[PDB]
Amino acid sequence: YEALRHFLLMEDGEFAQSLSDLLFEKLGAGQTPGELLNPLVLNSVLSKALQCSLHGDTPHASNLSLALKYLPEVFAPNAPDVLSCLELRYKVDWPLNIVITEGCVSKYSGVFSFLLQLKLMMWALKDVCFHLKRTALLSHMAGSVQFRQLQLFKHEMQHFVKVIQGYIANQILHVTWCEFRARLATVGDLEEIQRAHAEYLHKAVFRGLLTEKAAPVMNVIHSIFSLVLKFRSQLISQAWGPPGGPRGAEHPNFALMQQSYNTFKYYSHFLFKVVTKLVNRGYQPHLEDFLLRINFNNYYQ
Amino acid sequence: LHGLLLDQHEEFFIKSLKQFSLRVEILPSYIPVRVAEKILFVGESVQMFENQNVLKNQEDTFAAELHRLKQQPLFSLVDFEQVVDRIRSTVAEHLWKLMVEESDLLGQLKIIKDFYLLGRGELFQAFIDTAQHMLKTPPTAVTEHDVNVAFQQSAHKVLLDDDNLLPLLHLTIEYHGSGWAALGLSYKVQWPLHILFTPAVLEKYNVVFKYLLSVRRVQAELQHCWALQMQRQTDAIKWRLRNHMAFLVDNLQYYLQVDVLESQFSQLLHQINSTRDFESIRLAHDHFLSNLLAQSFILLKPVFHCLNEILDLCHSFCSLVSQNLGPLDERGAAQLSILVKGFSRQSSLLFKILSHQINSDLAQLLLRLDYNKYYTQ
Amino acid sequence: REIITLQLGQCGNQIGFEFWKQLCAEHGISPEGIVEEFATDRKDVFFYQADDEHYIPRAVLLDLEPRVIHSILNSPYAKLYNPENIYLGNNWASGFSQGEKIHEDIFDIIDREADGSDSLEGFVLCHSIAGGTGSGLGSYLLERLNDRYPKKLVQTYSVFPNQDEVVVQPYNSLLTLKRLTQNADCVVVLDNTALNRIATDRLHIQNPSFSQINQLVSTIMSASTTTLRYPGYMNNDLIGLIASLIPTPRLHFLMTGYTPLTTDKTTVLDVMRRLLQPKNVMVSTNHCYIAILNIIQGEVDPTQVHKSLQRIRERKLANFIPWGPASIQVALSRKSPYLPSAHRVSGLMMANHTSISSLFERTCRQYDKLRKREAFLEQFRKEDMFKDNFDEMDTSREIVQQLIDEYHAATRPDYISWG
Amino acid sequence: REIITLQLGQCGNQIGFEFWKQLCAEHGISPEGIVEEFATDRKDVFFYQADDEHYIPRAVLLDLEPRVIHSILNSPYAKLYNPENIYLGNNWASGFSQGEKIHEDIFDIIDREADGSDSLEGFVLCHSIAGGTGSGLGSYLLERLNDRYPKKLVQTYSVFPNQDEDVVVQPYNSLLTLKRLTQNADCVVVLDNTALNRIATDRLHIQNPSFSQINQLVSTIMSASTTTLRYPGYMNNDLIGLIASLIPTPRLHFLMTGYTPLTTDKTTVLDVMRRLLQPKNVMVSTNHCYIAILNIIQGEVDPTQVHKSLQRIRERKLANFIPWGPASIQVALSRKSPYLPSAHRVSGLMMANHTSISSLFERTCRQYDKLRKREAFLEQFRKEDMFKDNFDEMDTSREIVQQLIDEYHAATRPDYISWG
Repeated sequence: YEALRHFLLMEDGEFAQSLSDLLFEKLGAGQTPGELLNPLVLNSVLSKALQCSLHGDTPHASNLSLALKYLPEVFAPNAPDVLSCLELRYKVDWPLNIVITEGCVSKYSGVFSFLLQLKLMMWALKDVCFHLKRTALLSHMAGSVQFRQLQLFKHEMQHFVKVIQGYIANQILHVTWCEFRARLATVGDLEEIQRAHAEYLHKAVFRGLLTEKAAPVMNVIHSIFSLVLKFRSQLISQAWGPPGGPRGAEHPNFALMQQSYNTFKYYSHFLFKVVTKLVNRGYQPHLEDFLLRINFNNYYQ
Repeated sequence: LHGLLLDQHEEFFIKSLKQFSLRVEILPSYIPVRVAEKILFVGESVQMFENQNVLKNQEDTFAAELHRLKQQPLFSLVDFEQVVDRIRSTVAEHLWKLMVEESDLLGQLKIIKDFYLLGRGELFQAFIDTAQHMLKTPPTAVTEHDVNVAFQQSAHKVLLDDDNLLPLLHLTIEYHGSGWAALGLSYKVQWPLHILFTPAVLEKYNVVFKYLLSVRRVQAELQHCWALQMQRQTDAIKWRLRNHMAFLVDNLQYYLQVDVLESQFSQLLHQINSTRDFESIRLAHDHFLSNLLAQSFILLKPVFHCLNEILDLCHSFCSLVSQNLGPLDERGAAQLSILVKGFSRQSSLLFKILSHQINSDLAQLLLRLDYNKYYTQ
Repeated sequence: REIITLQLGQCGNQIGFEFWKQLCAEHGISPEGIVEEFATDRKDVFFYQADDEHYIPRAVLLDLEPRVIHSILNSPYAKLYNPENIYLGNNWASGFSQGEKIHEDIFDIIDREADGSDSLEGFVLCHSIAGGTGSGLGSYLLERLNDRYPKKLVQTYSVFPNQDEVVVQPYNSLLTLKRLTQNADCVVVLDNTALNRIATDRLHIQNPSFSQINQLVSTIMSASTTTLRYPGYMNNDLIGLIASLIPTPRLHFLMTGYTPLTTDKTTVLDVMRRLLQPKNVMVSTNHCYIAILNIIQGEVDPTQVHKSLQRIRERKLANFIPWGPASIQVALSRKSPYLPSAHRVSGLMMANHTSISSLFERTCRQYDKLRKREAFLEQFRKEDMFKDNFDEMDTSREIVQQLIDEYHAATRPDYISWG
Repeated sequence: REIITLQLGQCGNQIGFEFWKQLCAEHGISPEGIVEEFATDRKDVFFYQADDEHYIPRAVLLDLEPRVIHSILNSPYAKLYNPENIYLGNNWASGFSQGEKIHEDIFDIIDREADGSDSLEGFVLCHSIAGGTGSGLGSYLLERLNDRYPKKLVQTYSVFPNQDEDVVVQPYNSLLTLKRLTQNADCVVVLDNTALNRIATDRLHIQNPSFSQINQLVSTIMSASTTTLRYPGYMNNDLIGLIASLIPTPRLHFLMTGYTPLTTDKTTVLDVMRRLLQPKNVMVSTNHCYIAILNIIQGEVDPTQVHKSLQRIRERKLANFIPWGPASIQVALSRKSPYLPSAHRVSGLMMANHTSISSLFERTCRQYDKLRKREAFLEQFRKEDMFKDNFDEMDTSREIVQQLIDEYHAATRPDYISWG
């Protein structure tokens, strides 16, 4: 179970980032009509990520396989696989398969695919910050307002997706797991062991936003994600705004990069208005925890 | 000994407390209710330890004693009563023990004192101060949640952190259909004590908590309103003589209680410390609450029927000063004069009432002599 | 909620310092600000939480041109307010007038003590009544805070002269009374004939009468903070202590009484004749009590406090006669789990005796003796600056004569309105 | 992707030497370089491997002139931090001209060790701001890195010119270094010497040396702020995981730094987080305010505590707030990394953008003005006097960092979205 948390729940972040680096480097190369999704390249990156884990392919770290359903012959812009059909599976032995179980590994790969697209947004975080380093503002002598603006626009978006990352990393990896570390040690029956694992996984889906009841907020998360995807791809494929004054050069659409950043901010305003409703009506301490955090100091910044 | 009502299609005179109720129509005349009550109690006793085994091994000995009494060819009522009273003792010797030693009845009652009897003065002071006005207004749907987080905040804002009591503690309002009027305090309990604090007992504590809080908030708001003049005309005599004449009634209903509560609770704690018998524990708490019910002045019906009324006369003073240090002879000083005479006149009807002749009423009696105004106006 | 605890001037720093000393044998804190192992008491009311269990009273040192009180910052208990707020003559106008340039940064030091408060309700000022720079500067911090925090109360702790008339002692008194009656909230005022002759009923400490009354003054400000520092189920805040003690803006100076002069059991009934005695009133014409508000704490036994309350009313051998309708109020309170209090049943009167005005009249007799001799006048080179022609002293004298007359009008039915 | 590290000059050699002497504890390595079994790590992020477990950090050393750059020869640790690659001035222009004349030879060494990777991520200079040799050399080398390898995100430890008021030409050496940095760096991890002396007040009586004494603090701070790169876990694996909210943009790249609990190398986090916000601590000395904050919590910490903890800090209201937007505390949360001593089981610092730093850069320009209005202690060897003569390397330095001051102050208000 620790090994499962290491690989499938990514607490071995060096595997998970090697996987993310290979998989999302190949995905950020483009290949938008599904042309990356071939069995042999997919296996090679899974295998290669597994070799680069540095924990090693131990007996515990055996039994690892990919998965997908209705493999997409086409991708959305910025290549997200927003219908997340990139997946991982732990091949299960018979005596394991009393306590490992079909719905458990289904929910596991579910949270895996949902955190893996979050790791794609972390990879986007790299890519948009690498766009600074990419042309290095090699004109060292000329400071730019579209630099001071746009390189602060990305600052809130990265700050935002990273505090959501820290939040979700709490909600499962100790908010839900640290209780299970004593709960599994408490019990003494197979059925209690199966049931306690089912508690752990059910509360992981319920706390980790993924549940059907908190889904109205997960829709706002998609609304933020898609905007950052489709508007920073348009940055990735462009240079640095209009000349003149304290200037960059070589992209005309700077006002649309600004207005999409205003659309992002609006959806973060909307997020704060919405998320209160669930903890005012129902009882979900993880959502108080969320809105306590994400707009920490006031109503909105 | 085994909690088994084997009485199918019948009555063995015993009808969760239902099918655990003493019938007495079909009970032998030569068996008293004085010992049937003891029987029923040890029967409910086994009923709450025969489950949660998914209480000691002397049942064979008691069975042999009952067979010995079975073989008598004459009814020995006194020995039958003696052995079942011995069995009732030898369970009470364990129910007492689990309620104190394994359930900390002292600590629970201390919590109940701290909250239902406002035993945390610093906490309730910070709660009312930080949560005054949204409970001063009539309540909406989310304001119970907001005063719950303001209650949490008030419990931590004192910086005297206790044993992290907050999990059991929620403030529940009868909303919809005045937030301070409709608010009460909810509480939850564990199975080892769940029987004693049956809701029938906390329902009363909730009304006492309402009483105490209601007077406490007005006694408080008055004293902050007094400071609004103090930022510095002749009218500031009348406003502040009036302040005294408000202060006296609500301090009288309450400076007593600060004594009457702790004193009455000193009786209860000594009756818990007395003896190893749950029946004594039970009747000790029944004696304690039925006492404080009298101390709630509801039995002094006329002054109870002027409690929230004269509390609202004090609201009519507390509200009206909220606006100017200056001279308010326009109507303020005039409508103020009804409250000068009214409080002192009502207190005169009350003084005749303070002539149960219980020490509590006989202390409030004391508090208006020499300055004979509040029984002669 | 919570209170700031300023001090300034030679006596003001001293009664604050020696109150912190008296707490160190009544209450839970060592001279370093560290909470002690004799600590049922809430410190946050007056003491800021610096994190490593340093309880700091929200307290300050100001002392421009002192005589002896330079040594207080090196005496032990003056350190109990650790946050480094040592900052900037001795006569009254020398304080108020130089305040016109001095207020600008000591207001910021007070805001640093306000950052020590979760959200403010008022300031205790232990500024010198009469004794040093707080006469002037403290009674001007009154105004500079009124300008900026007008709903936040100032309670004043005090000393007040009458010791057979240095002998310049009364000259610095009067201007406090004028500015206090003009705008201020409360003044616990304590008198140097009254506590002199009460001290000789328990201790040898007469040689430095003035300096030695500071001990009783310190117990009295400990007393008038007990129910605040401890979870009293009534009167846990300044407004609750004061609200009937000061039923009018004029007569806002207050007086106190301790009958357990044998300070260091007997059931609480046993004090309930001795407590009636006007001889035990620490602000000792014809006098009554405007209203009765008294306390018991410490060894609180419930039948004893109940029946003691009955028995003082059964005797009633005290002049409870005017219009203010409280014959007695007391209730009961918790106290610290270790350190003593006065005879441990701790009973104190706070019933507002009009006798306090006979001491204002004695202060007037002193000021008339100095006003007729004009001898100890000195004219220190910043003391010329507040009065155009020694007019505010005279304005204080008509104001305090009205104050004297009004306490005596409050001894009679006529004080329904001013006249 | 991997580190490369650069100790240089005298101070930079001393704090790099002390840093790797601390990393002798934080990974078990002999002074010859071979393994020790003590101190969840897989060292690949910082250490190259000579296969008999000789742990070789990707580091470049200098012994240079026999000034206290030669301090490396007086150590047993000659092959811990050194892959056998030690490359063979009181004023900035001396250290700059030394860099300028040795630039290709040290380029060879960094490139040779940079090939000692799978791939790289960023450089790490132990840099004395306003040092003799270390400023000038390090600030020259960072221009050459921005020509030759702008492709790794350079971080830099940056001990800062306030030794409570060493060399009197420091204000010039500082503002020369600032002219470079404000047109070069991806991040600058500044530490006040005034505030590092103070940091010691909550543990020890020593606060005078401001150097040897500061080296232990700098080493503990550096090791702690990198421990999670080498003792990995879920996220913030690569340095640009932390750099991106430490520093929002190269326009605002002077970091506020906070080793605020002197135990942060347990009590419940409700208690540690007050100790973590002590205003008398922090290694930083008219309306000053935070933008983003980071706690890199590698602590034995429980999820039920931290929610109550932030909830209590939200009511102490210690973190001064309402900037342009991203004000929130980035508590990253993970176990205490399997070296960091079990004495006080919680650790992670408090590192941020805060316009207290903007006042430290105003103070740094004003310390330059304390010379420029008098031209005191000018030295006037042509080594100094030939280059820093039209003052532009200070005046425009003041302009670009004054624009940093305005952008920092504006960043501490909500208005700064608008195009004014």
